[PDB]
Amino acid sequence: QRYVRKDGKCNVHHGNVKRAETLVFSTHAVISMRDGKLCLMFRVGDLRNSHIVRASIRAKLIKSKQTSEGEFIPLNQTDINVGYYTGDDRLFLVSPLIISHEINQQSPFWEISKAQLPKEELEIVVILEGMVEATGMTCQARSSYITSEILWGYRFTPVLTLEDGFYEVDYNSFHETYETSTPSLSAKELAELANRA
Amino acid sequence: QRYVRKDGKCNVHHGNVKRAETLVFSTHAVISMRDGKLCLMFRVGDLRNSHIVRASIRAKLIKSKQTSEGEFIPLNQTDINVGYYTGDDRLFLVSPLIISHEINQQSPFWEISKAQLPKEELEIVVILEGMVEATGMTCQARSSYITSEILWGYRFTPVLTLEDGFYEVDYNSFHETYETSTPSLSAKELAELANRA
Amino acid sequence: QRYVRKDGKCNVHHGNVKRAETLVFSTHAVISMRDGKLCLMFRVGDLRNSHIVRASIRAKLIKSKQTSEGEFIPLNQTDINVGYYTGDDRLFLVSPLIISHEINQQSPFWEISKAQLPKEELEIVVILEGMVEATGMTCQARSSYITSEILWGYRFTPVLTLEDGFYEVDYNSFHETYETSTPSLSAKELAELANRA
Amino acid sequence: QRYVRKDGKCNVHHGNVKRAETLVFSTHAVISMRDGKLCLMFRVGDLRNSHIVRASIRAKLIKSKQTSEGEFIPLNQTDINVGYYTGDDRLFLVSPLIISHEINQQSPFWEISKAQLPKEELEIVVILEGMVEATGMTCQARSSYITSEILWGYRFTPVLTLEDGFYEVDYNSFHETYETSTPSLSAKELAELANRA
Ligand SMILES: [Mg+2]
Repeated sequence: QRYVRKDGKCNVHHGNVKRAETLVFSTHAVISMRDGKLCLMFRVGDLRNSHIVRASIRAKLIKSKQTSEGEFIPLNQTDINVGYYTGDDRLFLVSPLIISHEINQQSPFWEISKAQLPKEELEIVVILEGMVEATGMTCQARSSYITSEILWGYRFTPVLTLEDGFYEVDYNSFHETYETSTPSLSAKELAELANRA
Repeated sequence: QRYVRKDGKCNVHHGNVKRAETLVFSTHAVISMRDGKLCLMFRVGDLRNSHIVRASIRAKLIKSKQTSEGEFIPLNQTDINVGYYTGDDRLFLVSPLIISHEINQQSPFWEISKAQLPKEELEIVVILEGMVEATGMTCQARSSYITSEILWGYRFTPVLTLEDGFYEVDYNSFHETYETSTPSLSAKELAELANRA
Repeated sequence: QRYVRKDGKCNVHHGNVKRAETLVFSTHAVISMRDGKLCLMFRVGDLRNSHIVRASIRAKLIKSKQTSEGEFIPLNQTDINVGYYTGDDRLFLVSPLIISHEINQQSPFWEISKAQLPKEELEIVVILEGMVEATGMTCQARSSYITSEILWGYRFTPVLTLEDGFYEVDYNSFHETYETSTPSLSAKELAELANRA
Repeated sequence: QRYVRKDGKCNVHHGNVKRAETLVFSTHAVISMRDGKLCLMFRVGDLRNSHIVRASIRAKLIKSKQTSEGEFIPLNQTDINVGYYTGDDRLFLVSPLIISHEINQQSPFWEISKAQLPKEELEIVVILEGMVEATGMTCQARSSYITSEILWGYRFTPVLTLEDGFYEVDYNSFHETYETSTPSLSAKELAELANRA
């Protein structure tokens, strides 16, 4: 049962679809484990009634900082890895996608535990760029996740199923998350413990 | 006998050319050895009566997976390497090109043998992006290869020859493949065996 | 107090705003320490009355050189790293940003000390590229810093504060710098000394 | 004496300027030493009466090959490194630039000596892409160097001088080359010999 037909069209139905511009980014982001790595995740959706093409996702952490020399930098900006090194930030965006940032040694979240998170003053800006297919007109969409909108120990509720030849997207579940057993340690300490043996 | 003239034009004739939109991607993909590496290959063609410019190729594996923590991800998407790291995904596309994905340790096909392949539930989406030369208008074309459309132990029939000052493309051979002696081991086991001595 | 609203708009006020085209690049660049690394920095601003989108920054060192084989290359051009490897050269440009080039072993400034700098015959060209949001029309802006416009031992005066729900930009401070305690050694010798113990 | 003014304009005069479209690529390419590395070089020029913006250069080697398994690939295409890894392929193109490909272990020219070169059946396609500044209209220009158009032991004659506040480009020298003392060994053997001691 193919997703993409030989003629370039998709066997996808967008069901239970709400203002279009509220189905671009999930209201919340989540942190939980995937294949042994702690990941920060958010969901992104296509434009309704118009497919987005040449799509790419980027993310910036905005967070005040002070250098060791004492320079205060208000709302310092730094790039959050969501696939730039591998080309995974170039999206094939038909049905909604969970974008995943692996919290590793290069992530600004490396040292942040479940207990520490709500004490942080931070904001993740997410930026989706691309082009309207039918128009060749460029577009950008943006949103953000402040500290309280990042849910530790949660995954996204899946939205995609296969029904009678159509891959069905239930947009009623676009924004929904559920709790799952998750460590409360920071990624750094989780790794250190795995490395012991 | 040059392919590209000093004036920027090409000495190429597009022969035996069929609906234009059926000569963008080969109907099938193939797996066989090239210079000691197992490769997954598909063929791509230019637009007829209009040269494509700023051309680039990308490929995504669509395949359901479950994380070790038990999260089911329907039709999980991951990028397949077709030249991003070297710039080889930026095409000079006049006569048809065989795009090659080397099956190495980072390839999602690394552990898949000839016997295992038909048991896999997967789909490779291929995406060609660029711009119509005469119009400066952007374009995208897409297709896909499901499991049964990937032929293990085959190469593409060449289409290009030199005839009286013209490089001749025989589009009668665009889609044709032929069988060739190929190992049935997975790339992983082929490598392990080469590494022994 | 969020910078970016869920609706994609920003809580930023551009205050005390002067010809728009004089608030694109700081008149001067500076060199000083950040978290133990010597950095060359310059400030960039958005377009007034029109937000710039898909923004990116690049920088070129223009400087005559002679190869060891004796070839003189007038105004040889080489790229200066301002984020290409990490994606940090892709800007989210609303309030003004300090662009930072870390002076490391790959920087053309690696061996240049405070005393040597004014003896150098060089020019840093800075190039901001992007697209006007409301128009989808592309744009480029350029400027440069000759030797005397690079200030060793200085930082930029911050411009951003939080006032009554708005992040306030004081463009009166866009161009201003202040002196700060800074080593006069070249980055190379600073590193060598840190490496001793 | 600055090249780029604070207002973004350049202090460059394009002198002794011929059909515009013949001053895009040098008729020939050259091979000679630069700072101990053997380099393949060609010259590129801006469009006359219209500055090119967002400019980038790429290069492809076209050369038939046979795999060790016996597959013949007519006019196989592979990317030639002219700055992709560092961003040096993104040009600031006002006065003509010498594009340099370092012949290292990853270059398809690594094993080719002065005596071997004329025996090779090959063609380097060069592709300049960008946008007309005044129009925001995209453009591409292409040319190529066959075997006999690659001159071993030559450099380009410089074109740029400083005269009364203007950097002067002498387009009479755009295409001219001169002979210089150069090793005749392949880059590979040159390196091996340097490595001995
Ligand atoms: Mg890149």
